[PDB]
Amino acid sequence: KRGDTISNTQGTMDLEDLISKFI
Amino acid sequence: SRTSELAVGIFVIIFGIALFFLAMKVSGLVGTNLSDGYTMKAQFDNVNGLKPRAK
Amino acid sequence: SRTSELAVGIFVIIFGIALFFLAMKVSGLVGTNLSDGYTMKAQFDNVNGLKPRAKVTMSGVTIGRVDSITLDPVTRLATVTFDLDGKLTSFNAEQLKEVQKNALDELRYSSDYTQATPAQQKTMEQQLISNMNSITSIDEDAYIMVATNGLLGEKYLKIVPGGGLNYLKRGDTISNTQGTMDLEDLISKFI
Amino acid sequence: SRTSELAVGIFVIIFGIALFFLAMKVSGLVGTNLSDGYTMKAQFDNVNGLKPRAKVTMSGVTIGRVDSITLDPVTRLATVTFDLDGKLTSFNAEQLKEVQKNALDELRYSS
Amino acid sequence: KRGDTISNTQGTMDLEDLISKFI
Amino acid sequence: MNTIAWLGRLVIERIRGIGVAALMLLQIIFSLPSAGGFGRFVYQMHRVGVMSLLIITVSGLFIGLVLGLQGYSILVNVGSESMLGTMVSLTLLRELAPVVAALLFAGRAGSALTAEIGSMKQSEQLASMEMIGVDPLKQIVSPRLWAGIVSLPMLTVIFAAIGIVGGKLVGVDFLGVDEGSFWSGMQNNVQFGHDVVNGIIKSIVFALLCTWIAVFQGYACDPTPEGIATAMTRTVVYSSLCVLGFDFVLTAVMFG
Amino acid sequence: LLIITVSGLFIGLVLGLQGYSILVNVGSESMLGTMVSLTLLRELAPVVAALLFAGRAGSALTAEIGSMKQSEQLASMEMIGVDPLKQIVSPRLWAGIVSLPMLTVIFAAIGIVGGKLVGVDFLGVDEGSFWSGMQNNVQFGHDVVNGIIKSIVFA
Repeated sequence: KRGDTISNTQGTMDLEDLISKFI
Repeated sequence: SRTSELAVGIFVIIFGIALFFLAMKVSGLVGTNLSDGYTMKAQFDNVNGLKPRAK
Repeated sequence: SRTSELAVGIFVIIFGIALFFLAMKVSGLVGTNLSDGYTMKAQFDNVNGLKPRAKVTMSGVTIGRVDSITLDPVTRLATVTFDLDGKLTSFNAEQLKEVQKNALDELRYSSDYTQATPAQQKTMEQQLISNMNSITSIDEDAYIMVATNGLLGEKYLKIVPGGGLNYLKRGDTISNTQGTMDLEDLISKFI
Repeated sequence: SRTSELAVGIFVIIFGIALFFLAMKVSGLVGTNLSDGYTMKAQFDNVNGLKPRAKVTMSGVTIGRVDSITLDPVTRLATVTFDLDGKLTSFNAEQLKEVQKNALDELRYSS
Repeated sequence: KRGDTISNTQGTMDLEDLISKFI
Repeated sequence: MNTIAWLGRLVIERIRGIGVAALMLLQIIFSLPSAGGFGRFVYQMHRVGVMSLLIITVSGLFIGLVLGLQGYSILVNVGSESMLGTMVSLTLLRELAPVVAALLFAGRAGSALTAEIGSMKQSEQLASMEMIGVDPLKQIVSPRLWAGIVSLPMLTVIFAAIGIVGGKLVGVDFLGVDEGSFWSGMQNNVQFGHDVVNGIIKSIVFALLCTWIAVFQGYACDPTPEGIATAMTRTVVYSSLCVLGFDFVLTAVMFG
Repeated sequence: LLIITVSGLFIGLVLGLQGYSILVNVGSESMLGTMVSLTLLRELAPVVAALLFAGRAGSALTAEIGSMKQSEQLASMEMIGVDPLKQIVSPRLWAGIVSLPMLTVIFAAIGIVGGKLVGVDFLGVDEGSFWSGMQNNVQFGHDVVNGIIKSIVFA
């Protein structure tokens, strides 16, 4: 509805977690 | 030359106004207005460098 | 003769704007530099970063523009409106004679010509008269996709032929599309 | 009079130098041209982002350019027209006979 | 010879193709 | 209504004149000049060009020192200090050396063609010339106009040559940039027949509209030494409106 | 006033037109708003504003006083008794000081708003990344204020 809060989301990954996942 | 003068004014004035209008419009307010703009929400954990008035 | 200077003073100042709009042809903002262009459309699912006045290529030859990008929320797909320059994506007297004899021999071969109506004299002219009315170049399973222009370029529609057997007129819709590629899901699905 | 014959003659001195600067130290047409250069052609699939007057190389040496990039709707391809060099691509007569009987060594190659 | 056509050609490869290079 | 009709009449009269200046312009060039014309023609080069030379070197030296100073410091952060030589060349050559060369030329010699002819109007040194009998359209106009056409492409090349050589002085002598990547950055991207030649064809029609206005607006002006300055701006105003108004058609016909 | 708007509209239309097309190839169309602002504000709006002002009014202060020298307009004024250094110089000089920083701001305002017109209306650039490119990189007290202190001694 025009006014809701979309519940299911996901945040963004920064490049720093990309570094740690890389190794 | 009533005719002459009047005619001259006409064109001149029209142009000027129109121009200024469009110009002031292409900046800041003036025109900038959506249609049927409602509002939703969401809640994240890490926005990370998101800005106001993004896309 | 006081009005003569006045008359030339009009004759120059209306001529100067006329050449000023003559430069507005080839500049490319207003107007199109397209000799008998024709519109076609396609439907995507991801048109990320695809501006109007984009590029449309065949293998590297720019043969079109992009005019408008529209949505329709009842099906949540994108719909692209574009025109192609055709005197070089459209055939002529040599190729129209070439393609008409091509598909009637290849597609309408003994698998297709000897499985048909009783009189094989009217339908043989039907395959050729269905092709003269503004056929373009693009086969039945040619696909259109969105490239990325090198490594850090800007997005543009790439038309790739699939060889195929039947072509499509000026007004159709390409039925094999795919959206852009994105580094968001790919690094997640690689790591 | 006498100063005027000097002070505009010295002006055409400087303008000639500053044209020589642009021609022979900046732009490409500073002599870029090989001897008897012949042309060939080839066909491609992706000529994406390739301007005319590009470079052509064999081992990283600038042996020629690309002249014209046309499409052909007869077969849905792109056919590149380009001119190579004639000296760096053709063998000299000494290099010709060096490989000609070596091609006869290749021809009479045992079997 | 001069004026011939070189065979065995392959065109350029870009970001929209390097995905097809790996997977 | 009143002021409006007034302005209307104004515009009409102005347009009428303009046209005139066209009728003057054919009458100068469509006649063969006599002996003694080349001698004043050299002195006009002595007057217009050679005197204008000392200015455009300094403003030529300046703009290259600035344009290669600031874009690089943002450009160095990714991978590119070798494209420094391209961006300095291709914006001076196809964009600024037509435009900014004239606005310094309309400044100096775009005035001194008017006030030298606003000279001969106030003390009737125009009218005495006709009365003795010459025609100043042959005498004091045509050697002035023919120097104005010639001397501007003779300067705007001179301008951009020090314009590029200026930016070399900040790069290799202070920013430590590689010399080979500097020049061969230009050599690959700056063709001759499409940039430097078409930087001249911009500078000719930037020279004609700048110098023909500055001759006419000093000739047909009333000798009042107040309005000799209002006539002075209409040189500069109508030059700068048209030297900028005809870049945008000339950029579009060359490329785009 | 009527001059510097047109040359103000021009230079922004050019500077955001050509650098981007080389800059778009790596990753940056969002730094378009920074490079237009920081070269107009700290570099050109001091310099190119004066060379149009020295053109128009840098002449009409001389020839209006080269007026009163040829017909002894000047000399009659002293002879009747005023002093033109108080009369015809000081109201001329005090307008010349004031009116140039009153223009070079006006110049660069249309200078930036000009480059917006090529970007969002023809190149399709994002509006939010355009302005917030500027707001992070262009401080007020170090650029726009120090673009004025250049324009006073240039006036």
